[PDB]
Amino acid sequence: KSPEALRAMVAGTLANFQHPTLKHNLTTLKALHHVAWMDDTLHVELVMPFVWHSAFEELKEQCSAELLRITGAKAIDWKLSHNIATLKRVKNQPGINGVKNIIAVSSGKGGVGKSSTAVNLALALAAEGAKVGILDADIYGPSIPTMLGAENQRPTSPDGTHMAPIMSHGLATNSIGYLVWRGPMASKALMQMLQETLWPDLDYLVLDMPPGTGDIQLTLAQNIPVTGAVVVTTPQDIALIDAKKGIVMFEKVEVPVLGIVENMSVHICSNCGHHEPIFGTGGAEKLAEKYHTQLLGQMPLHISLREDLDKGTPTVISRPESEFTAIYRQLADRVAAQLYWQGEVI
Amino acid sequence: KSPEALRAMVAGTLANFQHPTLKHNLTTLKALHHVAWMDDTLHVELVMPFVWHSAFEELKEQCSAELLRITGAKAIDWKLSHNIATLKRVKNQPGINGVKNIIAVSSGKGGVGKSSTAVNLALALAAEGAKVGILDADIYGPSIPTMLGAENQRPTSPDGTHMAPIMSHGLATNSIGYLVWRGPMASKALMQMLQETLWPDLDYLVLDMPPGTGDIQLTLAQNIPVTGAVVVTTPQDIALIDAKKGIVMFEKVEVPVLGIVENMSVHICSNCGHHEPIFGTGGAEKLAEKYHTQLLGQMPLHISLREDLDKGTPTVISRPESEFTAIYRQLADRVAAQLYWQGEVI
Ligand SMILES: [Mg+2]
Ligand SMILES: [Mg+2]
Repeated sequence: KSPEALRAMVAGTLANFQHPTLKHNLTTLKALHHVAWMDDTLHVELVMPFVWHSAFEELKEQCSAELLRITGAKAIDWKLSHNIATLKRVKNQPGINGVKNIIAVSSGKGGVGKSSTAVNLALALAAEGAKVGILDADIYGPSIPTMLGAENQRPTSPDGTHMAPIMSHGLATNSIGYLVWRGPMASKALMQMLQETLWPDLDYLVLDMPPGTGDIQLTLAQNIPVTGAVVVTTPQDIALIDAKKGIVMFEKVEVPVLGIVENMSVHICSNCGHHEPIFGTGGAEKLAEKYHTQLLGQMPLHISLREDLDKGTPTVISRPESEFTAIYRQLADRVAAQLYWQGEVI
Repeated sequence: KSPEALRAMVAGTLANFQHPTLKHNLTTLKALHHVAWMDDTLHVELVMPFVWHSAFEELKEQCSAELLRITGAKAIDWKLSHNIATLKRVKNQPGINGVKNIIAVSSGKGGVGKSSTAVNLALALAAEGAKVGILDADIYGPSIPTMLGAENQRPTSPDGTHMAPIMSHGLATNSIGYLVWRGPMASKALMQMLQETLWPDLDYLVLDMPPGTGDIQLTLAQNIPVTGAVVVTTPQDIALIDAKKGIVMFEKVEVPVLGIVENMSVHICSNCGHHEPIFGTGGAEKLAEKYHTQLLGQMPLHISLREDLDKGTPTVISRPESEFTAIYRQLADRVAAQLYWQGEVI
């Protein structure tokens, strides 16, 4: 078991593992950090530039069979780390202090679950192994502090000018609702809240944007160093048209569109367990390839998800072992990988 | 059986019939047109100032028992007529030529089924016994001609300047989509389409408005002789907030708000038959009394209703004997009665 021959065997095995989060195989990512041989057990330490906790489990169950087969180990001791990479933005627009990446979440009008996707994406990204925050920028409907229960709280001012973020459910949070308003005036107060908030070491910062593609939304996509955008829609035709507009809006500002999330794809009868595409099917998939982007994931419509939206504890935290949390965790892996595969590391 | 004693007995019986469409009993409406006695059968002819076909059936089954009891008739020969009354509008804003009343249908943003309610209200109003048309004014999403199949058709110009309406499913129809656009320019072309269209003897004219409460929507509620408005919402909180805005918008223009229609109140599993309030419950009822107006009706969310919206034949025509059509027919009676009980006849 030569340590250089061990690395060659391990890297030669990980090079075949395929996954929706892997545009190219793992050897592309230089992730193979360490390969050792202690007490007849083969140690493999992997350091990914984006979150990969759930996908890392699939790698273990698929490759350990052959990894034990070519090596001579009683077992394999895996280990997953994360050094989240800061991706370069267009025009080198100065990024936010303490914020590596900014994943924007936008939609067209309400009723699509944009804000529901924002809180759970942020919690899933943190659950997948990153330092995550979330800025509620939805001026029309500041609903993030309510979804987290931090509605009755207010941020403190350590620097007098700067604001200390509310650490809700482990996320560094702040909201425009803590200050309540249309036109360029709303964009200014929303902007400086991003600068004046003392974000910690946020590898990711989910930005719940105001819905629509007006001048105030476009002003946000211009002056905010958005690393990537995630458009949210329902299989309804009226929502897909708005998603078509949002993708166009972000493209015309050179902000990378990570993909589309199809909320309320099907409804799950709480008694029958039957899945009913009450709003259509495949409409989001059609828009994904029509604009050369991915369909990052789908999310059903279920009564338990709406109930979690009223109790002030999002589903990723309330039901950490549910299918819905497992879907949100997959979305985080799918999103953070797409944020990486599109750009270049700094 | 003195004919004056017959009328007293009939009017004294109809004076007790109670119904959600009757703010005051039938004797208020002077509707008792004729009471006769031919071949031992009692004839009763009723002429209502608003549509009442479905409610007229309830009057027959409830009152014929006692009507035969106080009279001496082998049976009762009912007869329902309609002389739809033109209600006076605020500031005496000159009404549209050939259009007695204008029932506006508005909402906040899309996904609430505003346009689905508009076509079926118009068809139900006609099914309930009136001459009805419908003008698609939704500039953002002209979806009425598609819902009727008259999408590929275009109006003809009899007077060169004036337009002949497309007689789709017996309705006098016209759409802004036949011309395709924001700002005061959109309000002008939309306005003159209402004047230049040669509406026949439209007792009612459903106006499918653009969603929202912006300046262009408010300009429409000002310059159009709207006799009444019907706000559409879903039990979602985001839609109810928009309904709260629309009611306020119409009130500040002295346009009577007829009430609220709660679309997608519950979802009906096509297998379980189970009703699931996926978007909440009672939110629309709360807004109704908070603004001193009626809850004109509720409408479930079912796959067959969405399918009727793609096949180009609305549910009132496609499934004339379904529960959903029976609900739309009740809504017409509820709406047209509310349009009457609020104002004064010309
Ligand atoms: Mg919101
Ligand atoms: Mg429409």
